[PDB]
Amino acid sequence: EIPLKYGATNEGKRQDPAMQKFRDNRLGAFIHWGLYAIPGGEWNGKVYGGAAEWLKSWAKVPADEWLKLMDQWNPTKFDAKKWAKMAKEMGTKYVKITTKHHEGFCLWPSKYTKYTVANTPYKRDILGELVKAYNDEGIDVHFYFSVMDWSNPDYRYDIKSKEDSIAFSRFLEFTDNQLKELATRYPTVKDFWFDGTWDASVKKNGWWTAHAEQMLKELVPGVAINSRLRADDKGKRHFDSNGRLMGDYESGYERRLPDPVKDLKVTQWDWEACMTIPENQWGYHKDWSLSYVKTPIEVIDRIVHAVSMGGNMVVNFGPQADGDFRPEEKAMATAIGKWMNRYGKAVYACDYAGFEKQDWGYYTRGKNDEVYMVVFNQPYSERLIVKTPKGITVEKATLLTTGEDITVVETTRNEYNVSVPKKNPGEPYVIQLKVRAA
Ligand SMILES: COc1ccc([C@H]2[C@H](O)[C@H](O)[C@H](C)N2C)cc1
Repeated sequence: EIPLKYGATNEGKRQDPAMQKFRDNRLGAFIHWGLYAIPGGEWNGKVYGGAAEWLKSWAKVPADEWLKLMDQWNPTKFDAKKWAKMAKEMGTKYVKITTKHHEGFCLWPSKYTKYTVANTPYKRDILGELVKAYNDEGIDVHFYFSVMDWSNPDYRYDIKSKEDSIAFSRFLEFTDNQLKELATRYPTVKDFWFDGTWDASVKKNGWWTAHAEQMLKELVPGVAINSRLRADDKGKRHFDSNGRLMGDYESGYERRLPDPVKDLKVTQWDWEACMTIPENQWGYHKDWSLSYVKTPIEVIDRIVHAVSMGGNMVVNFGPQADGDFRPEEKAMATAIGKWMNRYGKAVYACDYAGFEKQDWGYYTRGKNDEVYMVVFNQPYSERLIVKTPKGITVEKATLLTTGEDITVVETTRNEYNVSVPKKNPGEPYVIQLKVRAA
């Protein structure tokens, strides 16, 4: 036991209604929208293959020159009602929005910097319009926020001097001011998801990370705060020096997921994964031929995978400079939405089922002990193997869409074959099991 002032304080999962809502939501969208949408991965005739939102770094653009992109910020097709409708039709229950990425441009009219939507031709408070539009559709809003800020020259990557320590304190005060502004201007915010907290400077200032968490919780009753924010007294991130989770949920799975057989430890805490559609583009990149682009089924598979292991999934979108979405993202959202409309009872408010993993897909568990079999890989044998835990029996199987009864045959002591449906559903599909415990 290492004594710590800025280590974990939550033991186990929060169970207040606000955390239950965060969890039950299950499926979210991410919006990465910032000045990077304008060049879209390309600078002075060179298309950089790295993540578009990091182009300032790939092309070594000075801050002042990068931020001049504000003079081109005029997303005339932006319509916050349409964005919220796209999200609603996709079946997302929440949206995480980049309020400020590393570049330092604010999507709200901050009074603490001039690098904001207010000082662009478009002028309008994008963040505020989205908050209202999403909330009107019954969709929760979470705020992404980059502590690392390339526009503020008081930022430091490490503290090598008295002068660095003083500048960095001032940077942290600046940061607090913007955070307070976000929390008070948009009081329906449900979560703050921090990024840009990996540098030695932040790791040396764990206390500030604890403070930011407490400060926002005081301002916003029930707000969630991601693990990525947090560093303890020693500079240990996400989990403290005693191995305890800091913040309200674990937030490292990014472009990867826990192993359904080997990583069952994740079921012990809330957690949230985020993913990109291409391999590694968050902001709008104009050229998606450069890497593998996931299909809707691949995305759905990840969504179900996360829920099957007690986690949320958040699918990223990188809106165009003009304020519309690219055709690939419209198609994706529509395809996810159609699936979720049919099969979402197995996703929303579901969780880990406690069954041994089978090859046909995933199990999820509903609030009233429903066990859903979500089938992604159809056996030529036409039999879906179900091995139940000790004391559990399967009493019925039903095809979710139609209510048709599905034959269940006991094959051994703890195992059944659940038949595939008489007609191949032609897409990943759900069989709902009624189970009984001794
Ligand atoms: C490996 O270092 C990284 C990778 C991704 C990021 C950023 C991406 O730009 C995106 O916002 C992702 C969610 N974030 C962690 C930051 C540092």
